[PDB]
Parts: sequence; structure tokens; C-alpha cells
Amino acid sequence: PDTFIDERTLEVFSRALNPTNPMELRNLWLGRVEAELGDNALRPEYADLWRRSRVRRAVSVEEVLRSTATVGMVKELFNAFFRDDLYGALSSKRNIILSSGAVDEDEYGLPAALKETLRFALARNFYGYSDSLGRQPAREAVAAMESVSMQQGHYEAASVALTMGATHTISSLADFIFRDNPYADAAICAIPNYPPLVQSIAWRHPVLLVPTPSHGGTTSLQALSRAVTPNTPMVLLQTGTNPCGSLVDELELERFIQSTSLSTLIILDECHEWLGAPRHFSPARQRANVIRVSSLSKNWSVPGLKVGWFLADPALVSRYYEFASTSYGGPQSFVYTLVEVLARFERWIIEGRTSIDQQQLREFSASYGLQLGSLSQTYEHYVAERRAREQVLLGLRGEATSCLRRASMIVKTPQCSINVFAQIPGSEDSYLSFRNVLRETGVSVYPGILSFYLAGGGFRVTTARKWGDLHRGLERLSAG
Amino acid sequence: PDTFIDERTLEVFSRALNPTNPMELRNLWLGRVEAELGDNALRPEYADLWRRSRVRRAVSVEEVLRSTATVGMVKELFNAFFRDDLYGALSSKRNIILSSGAVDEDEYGLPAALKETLRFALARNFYGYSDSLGRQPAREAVAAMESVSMQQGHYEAASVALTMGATHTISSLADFIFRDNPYADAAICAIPNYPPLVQSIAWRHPVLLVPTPSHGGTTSLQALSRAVTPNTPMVLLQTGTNPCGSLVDELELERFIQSTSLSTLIILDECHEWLGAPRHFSPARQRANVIRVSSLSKNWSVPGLKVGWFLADPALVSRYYEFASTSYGGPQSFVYTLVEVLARFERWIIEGRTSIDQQQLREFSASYGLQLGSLSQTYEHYVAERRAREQVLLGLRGEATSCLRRASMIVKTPQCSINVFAQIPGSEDSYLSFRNVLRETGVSVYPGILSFYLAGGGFRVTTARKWGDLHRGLERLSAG
Repeated sequence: PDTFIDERTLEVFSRALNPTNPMELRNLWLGRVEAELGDNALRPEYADLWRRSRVRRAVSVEEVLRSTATVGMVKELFNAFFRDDLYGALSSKRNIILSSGAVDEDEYGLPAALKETLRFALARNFYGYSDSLGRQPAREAVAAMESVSMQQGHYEAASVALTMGATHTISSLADFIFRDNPYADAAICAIPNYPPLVQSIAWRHPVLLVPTPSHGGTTSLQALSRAVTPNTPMVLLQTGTNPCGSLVDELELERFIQSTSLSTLIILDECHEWLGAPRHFSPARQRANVIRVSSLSKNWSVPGLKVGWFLADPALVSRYYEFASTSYGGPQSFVYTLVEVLARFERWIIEGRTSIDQQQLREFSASYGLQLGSLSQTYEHYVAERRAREQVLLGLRGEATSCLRRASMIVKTPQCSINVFAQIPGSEDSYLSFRNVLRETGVSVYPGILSFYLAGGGFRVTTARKWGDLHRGLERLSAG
Repeated sequence: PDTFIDERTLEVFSRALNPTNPMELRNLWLGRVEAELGDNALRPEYADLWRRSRVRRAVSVEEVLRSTATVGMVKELFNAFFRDDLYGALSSKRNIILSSGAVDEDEYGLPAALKETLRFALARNFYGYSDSLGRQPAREAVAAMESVSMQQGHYEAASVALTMGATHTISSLADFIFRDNPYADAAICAIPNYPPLVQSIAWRHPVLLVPTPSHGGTTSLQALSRAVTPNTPMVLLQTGTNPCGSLVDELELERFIQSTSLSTLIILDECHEWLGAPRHFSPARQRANVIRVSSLSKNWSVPGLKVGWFLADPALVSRYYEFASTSYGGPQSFVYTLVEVLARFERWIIEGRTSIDQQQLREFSASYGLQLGSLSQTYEHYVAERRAREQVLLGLRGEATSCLRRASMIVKTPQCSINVFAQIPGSEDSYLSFRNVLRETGVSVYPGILSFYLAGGGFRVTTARKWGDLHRGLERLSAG
């Protein structure tokens, strides 16, 4: 099963001087961790802080899950992990990094066609000022690509907003939504989730954290449906779950969406719905209160470009125009061509097109100066590259799961994306497990506490790495 | 002189049903404008709305300048101008656009060296995840480049934060500053200013608008100093003024900065301090409460790349790390190389270096694989290109000013940047002047109301265009 909160979590919240202080909670958590790192403590000050601590109150599960200090403390542990733990004090060139959560952009980066579009946009000086929601051809191509994948329904360009990645998108959406919001109930965040998104939402409104447990690669929205209220302002839900790799059922997602008031906005984070996820979307996903957020960071492995978009009702997009104008003045024009060339290409794959004729060449404007033969060859090569990347990534994920299971670890079977959730038997602290594994074998893993798994000792392993790095890391991990 | 507010402005605020409604104020403003467009009214509905309007209250100058509805109304007029006025109903392919405020990226775009760095970063897959404040070499180069231009003092890489442009930077700073802010007085915005920045600040805190009048190309901070209070949270001030092109005096800016409490943050918007601006900065500009914001949008003509940075106290930057992590997860890594290659190059120009030896080649890392001869030739060509661009732009600005004066217009002499503020004699409404000029001569100009000049009929002319476009526009403008 999945463990989300127990008494071991309540201990830290009951021993703190002021529970509403995220930094004190982070210090107590790290102090406990370094207390069971007796001899190998990286900082004995925090261990001493934990030793002097005393229980002074009674804390319940509901209080922890309804507290903004929980989100703050997880965000502080997230910050420490990257700042002064793995790339700080314990930084090394022999450490094998299996905790990024990102595809290795050297082995599997942007395909040649999209790189060529970026080069072309650079040569054409396509970096002038752009509209707050993006240029029209890119939005039209994105609308067609999103429409081709639905069971029923259709998207127009008026329902597409181009943004600078998912983190910025949910941050901007939370800020834009919570200006004039009559509803006073807490925004609901389904856990496990990404700490930056939950923190950006909790910046604006109180947050209720609702576990969304997984069983056999299927994500259960049973408790989430009960949690949602007719006065809920918004609900952030991840369709492809991180870190375990479980996937929501389309019928269950449809029923949950239909069981919600039109006053409750639903943000569907779909950044992990690839590499095995079936993409036949119910029409309920096109409802008037549903916002579908996607980015290019994972599926195309370009986090540094910061390109994404969201789909919503046309009125909401028209209102978001002004917010985007005031906040950042629109997205990068320099990537528009890429987006367009991506979307049409993607559509011609879903449409089952092996080849391209003159009809698909009129999709693009004549200013680009495209020829039929060059475009056809480019599309063939792009299809081949995407297929090869998908096959290799699936093979790597399967091999990593098999090796972790053979090394006597409790491993959840991933249904999507590139991450595998594993646990060493008998382990009760995920961050302690990170410290122990890093010191013992020199391999960095991603503790589950940073995915809002407040209980248990499981960690996340990223399998979309170079074969050499993954093989050496798995050998060291199984040896220990 | 400069006119900022008169009775003609108070009329609209006194005839509105609810003064706190920005949309009603925009409708009344447009209705008046289309009322003096008797036969040529683009929308008679707004004219009818204005005709039925009646005075129902007394409005003062202080009420208008202290109201958030003024900022909202100017933002709405700004939105209308681009959405349903110039690129909407009145869109045409014969209109000559002289109102963008941006350098023509076709004739005067990014230099070849920076394009080559972008191409190299693309070839190296330099689009992985990056730190919230940027990568270290880029920050170090930016710190050195900023330090070389000060009379006294020095900047370290810890005082540099890389961001995605000035609009996003001031929006993020306004959000980040006004979370835990004990001071309840209004944030002070110096006008003329950019409506998106003022609106992003007014999103978070009440705003007081303070005129900063110009006389002979010199911007006067006389009333701004009186306006500032020891409990002022922040002050947004533009060192190179838009649209007139006036420049603050370094001694006056130093005195104003020194006359401020350390509790008052000062955001210096320096995006227009080029093309004639002397860049010998006083040490007061390096104070602990001064934030210096800059972008590449104007000086290098790349608004679509969205690259910028700000300089602040190291503690403030260290605090901004977490905000950047939560909001957007850091800037684009894909541009880091460019920034670095820019900064060092810029420094070698300020240092008066004609040539480059092996000592400057160790500035960059050996991973880039740089050779001495290629780097030397590239630097020579970059210096030549920057010099030529500056000379051409200065010539164009001077010619535009001379032509506008010869066509019997009251024209302020620009001391910096690329814009010229002109006024047709006898004109009392800037947006009416925009409509009249666009209909009569087919040339679009930028009304001064969109620069927070609530009175007068002056408009802004952008002279950093192709010579053909500027020549034809000036001919049509002088003919009429």
C-alpha cells in the first residue's frame, strides 16, 4: 500500500516550539535524521537541536494535512536537498545522480527537426514582441493537435494559452484565480505532488492536502471526490502520478469531473502522461471548469526552453490575456515556430500518416519557404526518432524495475513516465534512506518526503539516464 | 513644460457612475474621444455613452493620483490600443507603425556573436534544469561588467539575479516584496512610466503616482523626494525616461537615494539608459536598499528572448532564490552562454580593449573549446557592429527630431534611447491625436495617455525603424 502520514510524522509537529514556522519544522526533521546518523552526522548542531526537543502539544492528521506549515516545511526540505545537501556539502564528481526526475538531455534531447526550427527562428530574427497569449498559427496548431486525441469534442485556437512551463503556469493561474474569489474553502491539492506547485498555490489560498493512493498502477480518486465541496475554489490534480508512475482511470476521472460544480476550477497537470499512458480523453475533460496544463520539459526533455500551454474555456483564456500582459508581457516569440512545427507533426502521427503530400504543406505559411521533399523527409526522420526514444526509455524503465526487484526492494510497477518508486525493506525514513544510500554506495536517490510522502522510507529513481550511468548506479545499489 | 493632469482629466472621473471601475472609465474616455470624432467615429455606442453622461461628484488631483482606478483605466486603454484599436478594427497593411517603442529587429537585431552563442548552446543541449537565480559563470560575468562602470565600489556574483525580462522582474519583485511588509504607506510610482509595471505593483499594494517632470532633457526628482516617506515600502523610478527621453542627473539621483530610509526599497528601471546616456554610476546606486533592473529587450533588441537581470544586496538575492524557485523554477538555461559572452565582451569595451590576448581567453571555461584567433576576430566584429548600430540609431533619432520640428511640432529634445515626444500645436487629447493622425495620414503614433500623461495631446514616435519606413512616415506626417 501507500503510506502518507503516521505518528512518526506527528512527532516533529508536536515537538516544535511554533508549529506555524516552516524553518523550525525543517530543522527538527533534519535533526532527527542526523540523530539516527550517529557517527556520520553531517551537522551535529541539528541533532543536538532534536535531542533537546520536547513534546508540548497534541497534533492530529487533519491538522497536519490542513496546515500551510506542512507545505512550507516540505518546500524547505526540497530547497535544502538541492542547495546544501546534494549540490552543497555532499557534492561530488563520483556521485551517480538518479534523483533528477528529468530525461538526460545529452542522450535523449530535442529532436533535430525542432532544433532546426529554433535555428530558423534565430536566423529570421523571430524575437520581437509577441501577444500575451501567443501567436495565432501556434495556437491553431496546438488546438488541432489537442482535438485529434479526444473521443468527442473539438478545440479552437481561442481555448489555447501559450505559457513558460508548468511551474510558471500553475503559479500564474493561482495568482490570477485567487484575486476575486467568493469561495472561502481551501484549495485542494492531491498528493503526491510537486512541492513548488503546492507552495505557489498556498501562497494565495489555504490548502487542503488529500492523498490519492495508488494500487497496481491505478490512481484512486475515491477520497478526492469526497474531499471536494461545492465551494471549493480549485483542485490541482495530476493525471500521471509522480513519483510512483500510476495513472488515473479515464472513466473515474470523467466521473469525478462530472461530479463537480462549475464554480470549482480543476487544473489537470498532464506533464507525466506519456510513455505508456493511453491518450484517449473523455469529453468531460473539455468541461467549462477544467484547465489542462502541459509543458515540453518532460516529454521533449527541454526544461531550459520553458515552453508550455494550457487549455481552458475561451472566456477564461480571454481573461488570462490581461493577466499575462501585466505579469510578464506574453511568452517567448522565439519558440513559436517550434511549437507550431511540433503540434502539426504530432497530429500527423495520431492521424496515422506515414507520408506527407501537398495537402499537409499548406498547413504552414508560405513565408517559411517549405518544399515538399524536405518536409516529407524531415517528418519521416522525426517519427523515427520519437519512436526510437520511446522504445529505449521503456526498455530502461523495465530493466531498472527488474533490477530493483531482484535486489530485494519493494517496487511499485510504473504505468507511465520515467520514474520508479522503490523502498528498502524495513526503512521508515526516506531522507535518512537518501543519506545512507548516498554515503554507502555513492548513488543519489530522490526521497519520497519531497513528493509529499510524509511517511515511509521509499525513494524515487529516474531511469531516463545514459545506460552507463544507470547500469553503474544499479550495480552499486544492488551491491549494498 | 510637461502637463500631467488638468480639469479635462477630472471630467471623466467626475462623470462616471462608479469611479472605482476601470472599465467604465475607459468607456467614458473612449466615448469622449469618439464624440470629437463626430463623423469618423469608429464606435458610436461609446459616443452615445459619453453624451448621456452627467457630472455627479467633485474629483481632485490628489484623488486621481492616489487611485488604483487610474492605473486600471490606463491599463485598459493600453489593452484596447493594441487589441481592438490598432491591430483590431483599424488594422491595415498600409499603416506605418511608429508606435512600437522597439528597435526594428530586422535592420538592427542581435549581433552575430550572440546568435552564434545561442546556436552553440542549442548544439550542446544546454537546455537542462538550471538554478533559480542562474548559473555561476553568467552571474560572475554580469557582476564584473556592472562593477567596471561604477565610480567606486564592486559587485560580486552573489548580488546578481538572472530573470526573464523587466516586466516579469518588476512583477515578481512586487509580489515578493509585499508578502510580509510592515509598512502601510503607498508604493510610489514615478510617472511617466510603463502601464504594465504600475499595474503589477498596484496588484499588491496601493500606489501613489508622482510626476517626474523634465526640462531640457533633464529629469527632475524634486517632487519625488518630497513624496517619499520613511514608511514608503518601495519606489519605482526610471533613470532613462520614456517617452520623452530625458535622463536623471547622477548627482540628483545620488542625493535622492541617500535621502531615503533603508526600509524603502528603490527599484531603478534602467532599460532606457543607453544611446547617449553617460554610464558613470555613483556608489549611492550600490546601496543596500537599491534594486537595479535591466533587460536585453531594448539595448540588444531581443524582447522575444526574455532575458534580464537585477542587482541587489546579496541577502535580498538569497531570499529571492526561493521565490524564483516556487514561481517559475528559475530562468532559461538556454541563454546562459549568451549572457556570459555578452557581459565579458561588454566589459572589454568599457576597459578600452581594442584587442584580446590569452589572458582574456581564460575568462571562459575550456569546455567551450575557444581559440585565440577566432575569439579575437569575433570580438573585433562585435565591437564594430555595436558601434555602427549606435551611430545609425543616433542619426535616425536626430533626423526624426529635426523633421518633426520643421513640420511645426513642439518636440522635446531626447537625451537617451530611441523615442521622441512630439505634440501638434493646439492639440488637447493624445488619443484623439492618435485617431486623427492614423485616419488622416495612415501613420500610427503612440499616444501620451499610455505613458501616464493624463493631460495634453503629445505622442511618442519610435525612430529605431528601417530608414524607408521612417522616411515615408515622416513625409506623410509633415504633409498633413
